[PDB]
Amino acid sequence: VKRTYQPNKRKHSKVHGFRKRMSTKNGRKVLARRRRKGRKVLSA
Amino acid sequence: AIKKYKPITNGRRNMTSLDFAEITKTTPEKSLLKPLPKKAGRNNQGKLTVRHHGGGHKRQYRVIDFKRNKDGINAKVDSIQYDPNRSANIALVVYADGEKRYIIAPKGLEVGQIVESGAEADIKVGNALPLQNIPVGTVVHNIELKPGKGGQIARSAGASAQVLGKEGKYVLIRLRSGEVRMILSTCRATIGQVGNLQHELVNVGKAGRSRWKGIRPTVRGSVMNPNDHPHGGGEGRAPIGRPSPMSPWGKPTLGKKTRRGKKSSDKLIVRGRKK
Amino acid sequence: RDILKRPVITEKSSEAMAEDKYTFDVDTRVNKTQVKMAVEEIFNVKVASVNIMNYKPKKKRMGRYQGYTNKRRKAIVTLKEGSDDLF
RNA sequence: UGAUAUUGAAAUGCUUUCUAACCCGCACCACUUAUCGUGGUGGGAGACAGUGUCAGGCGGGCAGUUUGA
RNA sequence: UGAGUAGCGAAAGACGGGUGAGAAUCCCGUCCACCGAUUGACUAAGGUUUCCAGAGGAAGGCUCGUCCGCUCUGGGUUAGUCGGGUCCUAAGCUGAGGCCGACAGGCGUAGGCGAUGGAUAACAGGUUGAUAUUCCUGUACCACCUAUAUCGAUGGGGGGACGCAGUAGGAUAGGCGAAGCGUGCGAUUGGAUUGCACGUCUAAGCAGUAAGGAUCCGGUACGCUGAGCUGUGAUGGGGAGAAGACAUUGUGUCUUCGAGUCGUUGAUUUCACACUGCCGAGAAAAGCCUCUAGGGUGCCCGUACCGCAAACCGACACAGGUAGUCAAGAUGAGAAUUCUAAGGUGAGCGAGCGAACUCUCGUUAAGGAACUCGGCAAAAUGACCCCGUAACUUCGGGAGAAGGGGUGCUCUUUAGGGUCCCAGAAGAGCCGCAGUGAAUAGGCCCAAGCGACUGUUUAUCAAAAACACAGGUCUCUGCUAAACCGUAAGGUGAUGUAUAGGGGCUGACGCCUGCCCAGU
RNA sequence: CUACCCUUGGUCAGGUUGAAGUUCAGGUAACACUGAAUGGAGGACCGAACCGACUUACGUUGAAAAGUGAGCGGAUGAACU
Repeated sequence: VKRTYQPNKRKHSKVHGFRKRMSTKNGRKVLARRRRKGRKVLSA
Repeated sequence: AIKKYKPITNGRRNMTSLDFAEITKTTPEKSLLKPLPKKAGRNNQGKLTVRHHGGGHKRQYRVIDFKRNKDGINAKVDSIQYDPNRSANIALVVYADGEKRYIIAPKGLEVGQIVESGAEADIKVGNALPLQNIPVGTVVHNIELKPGKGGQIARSAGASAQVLGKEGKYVLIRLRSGEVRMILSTCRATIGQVGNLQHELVNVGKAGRSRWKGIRPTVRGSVMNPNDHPHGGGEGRAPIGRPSPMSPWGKPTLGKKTRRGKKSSDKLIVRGRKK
Repeated sequence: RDILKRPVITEKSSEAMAEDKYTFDVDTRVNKTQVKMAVEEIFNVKVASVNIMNYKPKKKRMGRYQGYTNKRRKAIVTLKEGSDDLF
């Protein structure tokens, strides 16, 4: 049975990485919203 | 010519193909081929904007010249070749200076022709003259619509359109559709009909043979759900059930004209069509 | 320069090859050219060659609070004349 | 689909003509061994189209709701 | 509480000797058993220290544990040539100027990023508990640097450079049976012309080789490149069935010494998109060549380990899923079937007893579908070689129709074929209940309904008489086409042009398609 | 994960049938008809890998949030990855 999560490094960093979030305008807001919370992992 | 396939199986049972007897080289000429990538009916937004397209066999665009703009240098036809992109064949022609080009092949050609501006070496198939030099009653093809732009009308296989009288600045052309319209008189045109007249008679045989030309299946709106297509739901096989047959996007699809093709050219079109 | 940090005195993979090869922990942003010239400038030898490999930070050192060690870079040098590059 | 602005010039409000406006997913040249673009020239069309404000009509293609005891 | 109840996750273990506080469960050993187109060997993702040695037994391990993928303490990843960067570019993303837009921003040119593809110099053997074209030994190759006519582009041209299917061939790897060496010559009746087991060896550098082909440049007209394979050496080198010598079972092991390698028979799925055929007409850019305008140096990342799995995705040490390379013997069409080789494995609860009942498996008197919604399920047919074979038909088919016969071993004679190997005729005879003696591999026929056919679908109650379909017909569309996304720019349609594109219905083929335009 | 699409790679023991065409013959003014070889087509036939999910038994605090056993369909293509 093929499950929903197949791990992959390139896709993970190319969709959810810092550069991808710091690229668009609602990704800078995600970082600005995760920094305020105090999260120790902003993007990965 | 037409090959009729023998019924060795269902699927090939009532099939038919072209003979390919006029095709000489059977190999594309390098340095005139530009790569073409398939778009599968998809917009720049990446969304399926035209239906039933997609898949097929990989091809390669042949840089053909519909302008036919040379100052009167000769050209001896080399070979007639297959072209996956159009219905008509093509012809590779070498000019007497050294330049090779691809022309759309008019029917009955191996001869050698001239890209003229008048009837000096007289009118005959392959010769491409401006319209004012072309006598009334010829059958020409590959007609420009605006000067120096390139041929746009009558480019398909077994296509043609004859020149009726003139009007001092325009000419009257009766297109293959059955329309009479006025064309500017400095617009080029080649002589003759376009070969490959048997392309219409082919029975493509099976459902996977139309599938590798690039086509995809067409569901019928009557077998859809009521939010997908205006025909849509019901119980059992149901009729149209409306005042008129609709398209998938809620417009009448049988009878209603949609001619916003232009307005500035309404004054140039003399007739309707007989299609 | 001091691009060399430490000698690496281990059991076999540093003493079974100390007939000619001498192993160091070096800085983590250096070449084998930098290390090949640094050894020759410090100890006054003729270094025949040098091999380098990186080690990832292990999470082995865990007390009440779990943590990682340092990433470290280890360089083996093969001499052509001289000796005594870790005592 | 009509009025009005962009919007002019003439001759027998409606007609016909001209050209500088406005337009050309037309050709050639220069930015530039890109032509997306800008400009400049020739041609095509021309006070029409396109666009703005106002008004009438069609409009289950889409929306919000109603459908008594 | 249910209750010491259900379960303890597919399967073969038995004994001997250790260690230890404690042994079915840990270590060593002999016998037995399982997989062997895979449970064996190698690698891409993905995990990310789980790999090794010395210690440990609180928790984890569906029991035990003296043990471990668990706890503690120390270690382990080595590159000029391997895979990526310092080379190229698909699709796509991004985009200086630029176009469009209440803002945010959307689109887009030059340019750029980017592999799953193209280019690109290294091979054998040895070694450790843990690396191995990386370290070491031997033998090589490439780029640049210093000593003792050439360079030609950011430009032109050639090449690079390609689909699918079919056989015919050359050679090789691997496979096997004799001879040649090296050890054995006996259990229980027998024999000694007997039983085993090994046969080579790389790159690079030289030879020769089936086959196969009017900018000095390109285009117009009027003996050449490359090419599997073999071979001399490289190689007095390396290795090896094993053989003789040394100390504590020297268990064993360091150590030097010295041995064969020959001819033959079938034959790739590896070695040519080569040649022939076909329609569906089968990437781009650089490296490269070309023409003109003009004695040393050699960097960064990965490398351990698991990788059909107890280490990845499934919450679990979970019968599921997971791309690619290799591919032995007997039998054979064969990567099928049964038994085995190389190599691995005995599955993390057992010992009894042999009740009812449930599950999986074998047999059954006489009859035979009587059961029941319904011959569901099971049984029956099944391999090869011969005869033989109906209505119907779109002339292809139906058809493996249906229905019958043969099949082991031994010995005789006896035209074949390849170059020891493969294929046959006939006759005589032996045996049993039985001869494709096991495993495996169609039940068939007579009529009707639907759909012409192959195909597809409700990921996890439906796979069909439904969808698709080739073919028919109507209709909009003259090119900035119509239609569609955005409803701006910009796009698909289409780098197409009415024998072309969008929409509606019907649905191979054969015979046909009536009447009515009130009304919408 | 799933549905289509784009680009660029990969896989499909074996064995059997025998379309077009060609070529020899023969037959004609001729075309062009009958026979024998050669050829090797096809959403072709049988059947492992591979991809499915038709019938049934088991299970149902499942080994597992869709599986297992036994059979079953396709298996050069409108394939599968």
